[PDB]
Amino acid sequence: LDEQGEQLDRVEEGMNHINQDMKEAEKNLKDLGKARENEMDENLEQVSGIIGNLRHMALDMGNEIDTQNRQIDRIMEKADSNKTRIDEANQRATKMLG
Amino acid sequence: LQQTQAQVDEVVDIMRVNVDKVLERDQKLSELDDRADALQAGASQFETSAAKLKRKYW
Amino acid sequence: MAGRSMQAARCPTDELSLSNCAVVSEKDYQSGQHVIVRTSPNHKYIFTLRTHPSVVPGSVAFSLPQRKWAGLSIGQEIEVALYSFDKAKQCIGTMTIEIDFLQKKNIDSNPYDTDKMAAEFIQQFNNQAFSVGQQLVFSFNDKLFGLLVKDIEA
Amino acid sequence: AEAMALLAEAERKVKNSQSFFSGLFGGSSKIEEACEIYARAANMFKMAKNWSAAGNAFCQAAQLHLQLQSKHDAATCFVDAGNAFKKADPQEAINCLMRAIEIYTDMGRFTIAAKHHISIAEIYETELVDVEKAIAHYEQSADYYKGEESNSSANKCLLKVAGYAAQLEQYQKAIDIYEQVGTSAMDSPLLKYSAKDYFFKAALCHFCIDMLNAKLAVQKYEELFPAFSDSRECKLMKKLLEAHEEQNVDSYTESVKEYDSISRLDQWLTTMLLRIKKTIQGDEED
Amino acid sequence: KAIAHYEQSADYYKGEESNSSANKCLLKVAGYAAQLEQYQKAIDIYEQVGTSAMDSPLLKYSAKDYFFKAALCHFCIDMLNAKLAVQKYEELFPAFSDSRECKLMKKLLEAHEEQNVDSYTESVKEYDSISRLDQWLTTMLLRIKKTIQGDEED
Amino acid sequence: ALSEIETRHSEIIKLENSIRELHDMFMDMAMLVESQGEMIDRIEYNVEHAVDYVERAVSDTKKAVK
Repeated sequence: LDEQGEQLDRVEEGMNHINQDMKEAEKNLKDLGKARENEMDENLEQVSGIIGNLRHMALDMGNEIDTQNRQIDRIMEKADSNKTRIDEANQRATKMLG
Repeated sequence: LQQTQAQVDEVVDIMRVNVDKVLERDQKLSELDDRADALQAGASQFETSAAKLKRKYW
Repeated sequence: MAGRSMQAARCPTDELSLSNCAVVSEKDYQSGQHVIVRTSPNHKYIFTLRTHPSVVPGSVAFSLPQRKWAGLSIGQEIEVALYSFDKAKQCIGTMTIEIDFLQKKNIDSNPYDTDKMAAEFIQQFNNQAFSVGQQLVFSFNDKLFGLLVKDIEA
Repeated sequence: AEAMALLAEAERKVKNSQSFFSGLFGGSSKIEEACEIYARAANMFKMAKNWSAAGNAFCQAAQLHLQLQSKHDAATCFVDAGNAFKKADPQEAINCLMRAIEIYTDMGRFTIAAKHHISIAEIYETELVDVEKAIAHYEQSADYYKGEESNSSANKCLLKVAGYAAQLEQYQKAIDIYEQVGTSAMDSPLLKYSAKDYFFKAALCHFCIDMLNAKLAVQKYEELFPAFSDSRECKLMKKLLEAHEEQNVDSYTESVKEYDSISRLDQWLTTMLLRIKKTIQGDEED
Repeated sequence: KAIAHYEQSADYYKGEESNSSANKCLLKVAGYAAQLEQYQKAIDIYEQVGTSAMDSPLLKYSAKDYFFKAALCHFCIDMLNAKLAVQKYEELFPAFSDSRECKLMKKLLEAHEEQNVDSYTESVKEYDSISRLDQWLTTMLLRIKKTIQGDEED
Repeated sequence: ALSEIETRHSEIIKLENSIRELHDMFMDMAMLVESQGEMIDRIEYNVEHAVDYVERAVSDTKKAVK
């Protein structure tokens, strides 16, 4: 999950400069225009440590995936607006032939 | 034992909160593919359009 | 002699499963001939061919004891080649076998005279190839047994 | 207000002219205007809940783009036309998904080709039951996903191959699949706790395979037999295939529920278990 | 040469704040490099990842095995240098998953330092069940007990 | 305390069963996010190969003005 959340950080690395060229190349375009129970008790205390490690990272993975989903909330809007920009920019650039 | 039963059953419900997450996980894993696949062609063909464009206006 | 790749298969019926003979089709080899199954450099086993009208040309049928001895199943690649014994030093004259009931849920204490068993043993397993430690099954008076070749003498 | 007028109005304009209507140029801006009318038409057909002329409108909108300069957005419109009749019952969508394959396969776009080549098999199996061609396309698409080495897309194809090689009953090929994919998985921590699931999936695929390959593929795949889901594979399998070698179905059927007590069974496994149980039963009569 | 490729490539990924491959290809360097030949690179790499691992609220749980890899590499070192990481690191040892990092270590340090094997080996007798052991961990197990051999084996 | 011996057996088998229920949900969870990691692999394709088309195309459209 961690290496994939920082994979999503490299998604951010892609999306920012894509949208930076595509808030820009539209303008360049119009420039182009122109006793054992106690052993069981020990097993129980082993499990009492287990459930602590469980719950700690359970709450933490809740926060973790919420963070990645707001990161997705960024991606969706900016990538989709940039999807509109690529098709209008391509068709506008082609309609200025001749 | 029953103290631990209550604690652990709270943690059954923490996993049920992870089940509450997992539909919100999987649908979003779907729709991000549902954009990336459609983004791929619009990304792909624009260099070809650029080639079509720049042969003329030197 | 070239050795042909074959596929270890399943014995057609229950009659030939009591013979410890590599059941084959009449369309490939012939009953009486001897072959050497090859599965790996450290696994060369010798079997007796026994044609039968229900084997598909290009497949060799094996019984459970052979498969439970050679560790073979229905459908792997094996190389089978005709092998010609040396009668002078390979004819069996006195052979010890460890006998035991095949089906553990059919165990009795009745006496079965071996003097009749050897005679029926040679009257059924004649012209066959047997190696040391080989296990098979014998049908004596409608009773299944589990033989185990312990020693062979020329 | 519907696009049935837009189609005929652009169909007046779609003529391949030899007159002053061309002059020196053709109708290039005119035919882009026309294909934009077809684009807008094919969109509002889906907006109007039509589902049957709508994908036809996408077909024609792309069709009048195929011969111009670029099959590409016309290919994406064929992908959309494959997304058109797919929700609907008609089979026209699969044909458009072929058209997309022989544009994207024909052009070098095996990735998106494999993206919907799997959906074709999802329709040939789930919807339009033709399951040997569904399986041939899972297998072919997994060949493509392994072309670009995208592994688990191919493995998700191979379960639909291999898992449906059980009811198509080629067990010999079912065990030919989970080996090379799961012995590749012990190096991966990504799937190792899952890999022994696959060598339950390899192991229990019997056509009554009673070799010790089942006793050895569990070992080549080095596997601590005191693993506690291999307790749910290996020694499970020992009780499942020793009782067959005992010729004794009763403690078999008691211990398969004992497995159910500790890990509940699902569809593909349970069906193959009653299958192999038939083999065990039909062997215990004779 | 591939580890040099990971190294220079991770130098590029470092200089672009693509921290993913920056940590990753370094881990590929150190995990094979430590066992085969480079020793100070092992802890230097697993500490360079470990500090900025402790930094981020996303990363500081991956640091547990990272400082496990820093610790259990012993460099012909008999010492508690892993315990130097213990009284360094932000373990919060009431987090018991680091007891499979360092209480493991708090046994085996004095097992290796008192040249004892039936406590060192016992650590993995119990730890193989509670953690599946991959090839690198068991090769490092064999590594520290080659140091035990060099402590014991005459 | 055969009441409490039988409960020491039975209630604690229910305790393992409850952990088995969450264990089912967790092997589901972990193998599910595992399986999602392949869609992340197709991102890894469509995150920079997308850039390898786009940024490379705008390297010639911005320079098509030249």
